[PDB]
Amino acid sequence: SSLLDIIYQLRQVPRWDGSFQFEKEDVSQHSFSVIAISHILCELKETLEGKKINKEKLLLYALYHDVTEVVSTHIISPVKKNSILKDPFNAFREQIKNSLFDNLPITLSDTLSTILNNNDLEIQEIVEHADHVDAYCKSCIEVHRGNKDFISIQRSLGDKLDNLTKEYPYLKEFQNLFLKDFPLENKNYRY
Amino acid sequence: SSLLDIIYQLRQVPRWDGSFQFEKEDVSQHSFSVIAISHILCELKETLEGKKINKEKLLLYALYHDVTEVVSTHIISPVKKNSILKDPFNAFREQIKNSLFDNLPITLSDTLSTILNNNDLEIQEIVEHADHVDAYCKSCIEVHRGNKDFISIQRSLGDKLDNLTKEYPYLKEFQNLFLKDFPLENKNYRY
Ligand SMILES: Nc1ncnc2c1ncn2[C@@H]1O[C@H](COP(=O)(O)OP(=O)(O)OP(=O)(O)O)[C@H]1CO
Ligand SMILES: Nc1ncnc2c1ncn2[C@@H]1O[C@H](COP(=O)(O)OP(=O)(O)OP(=O)(O)O)[C@H]1CO
Ligand SMILES: [Mg+2]
Ligand SMILES: [Mg+2]
Ligand SMILES: [Mg+2]
Ligand SMILES: [Mg+2]
Repeated sequence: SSLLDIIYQLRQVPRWDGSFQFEKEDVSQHSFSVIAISHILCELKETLEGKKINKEKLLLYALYHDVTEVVSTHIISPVKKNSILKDPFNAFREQIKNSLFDNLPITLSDTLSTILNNNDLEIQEIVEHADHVDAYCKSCIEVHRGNKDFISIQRSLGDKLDNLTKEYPYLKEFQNLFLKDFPLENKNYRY
Repeated sequence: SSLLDIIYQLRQVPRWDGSFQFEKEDVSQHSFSVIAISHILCELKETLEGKKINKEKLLLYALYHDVTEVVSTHIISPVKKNSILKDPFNAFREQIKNSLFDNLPITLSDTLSTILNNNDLEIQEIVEHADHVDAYCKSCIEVHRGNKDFISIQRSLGDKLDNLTKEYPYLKEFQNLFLKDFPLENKNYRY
């Protein structure tokens, strides 16, 4: 199986092509953050909307949500969501899923097929939101480092996030708990 | 809460201090790999030992398993496991857990307390094994890059892993599926 190789190969997939970064980010760092944010959003959504989400399925979907970028590389959103490339890329992404599981055990084959051909719409929603939050957090850190080139990126991501908070209350709560003072200038927890 | 800041601050905690690396590794990259390896080991253990593990608790424990290193930094194993520092570091690690959850919601407070003061011995075993596997994988990649300084590291980690495979059959199966050809020189899955 290529599965373990792929997990480490995600470190070789850079994000934010075409933008200057004080700290270069790869897909593995991004996916770690998306898993943790997905967990936090899920806890808030459960308490606010009176439900229980299957956290196993959620975390595993977050874990592998960008795994197809080992083949496609990471295409930034202004290119991926262009009306010319929008549907073609989604078709490309779908061909990648149908080609990765090889020489695996059946429980591994099935679990990975379940994850990669997921049809749980709410888990897909939570991870999509966690993905936007993480992008916003990255832009916050770069601006904090002094990167003027991310100011406009922070503004459009922030504008989109503000719109989402009006329609998804668990996102507004996340914003209130974490995103109004981020990153922390004084990391008092170290001492 | 410092929780979201801490998740991104783990990128500033380097591993393998005192060894030359062709690719510098941080705790967030390492934890992403440990989560995925924990999942794979858990699937194999379930099939081989006839059980079902709580994957929510497992994945969340893997996710935060080194979170206290935002305070302690990453102390390499030959120093941490020295008979002088062994018990003191464990006591230090325990003081760190009792100081991190602040201004959180109760469901977040409790979930994080559950995770950080875990007493599920088998989940702790799986993640400890995934942690050794990941260290072995890193040494394999460095040696593959041509790093002669990791040859001796690869050998002691490999020797320890071989011993573990004699006592934990799910580890031997993982070794047979993934660790006998790692990393892949020819990444055919990209094409
Ligand atoms: N303003 C921007 N300028 C340049 N690149 C951007 C910008 N915003 C995002 N990116 C890059 O695209 C990556 C992901 O961003 P995001 O998640 O917000 O966009 P999508 O959800 O539409 O794309 P996705 O489905 O692939 O996640 C991000 C870093 O490379
Ligand atoms: N031979 C080595 N030489 C130098 N550093 C090493 C070596 N082996 C491991 N390290 C570094 O220690 C980190 C973790 O290694 P490992 O997980 O195998 O050791 P422990 O399980 O005993 O330590 P832990 O409880 O903190 O995980 C690793 C990279 O920094
Ligand atoms: Mg996105
Ligand atoms: Mg993503
Ligand atoms: Mg270890
Ligand atoms: Mg670890």
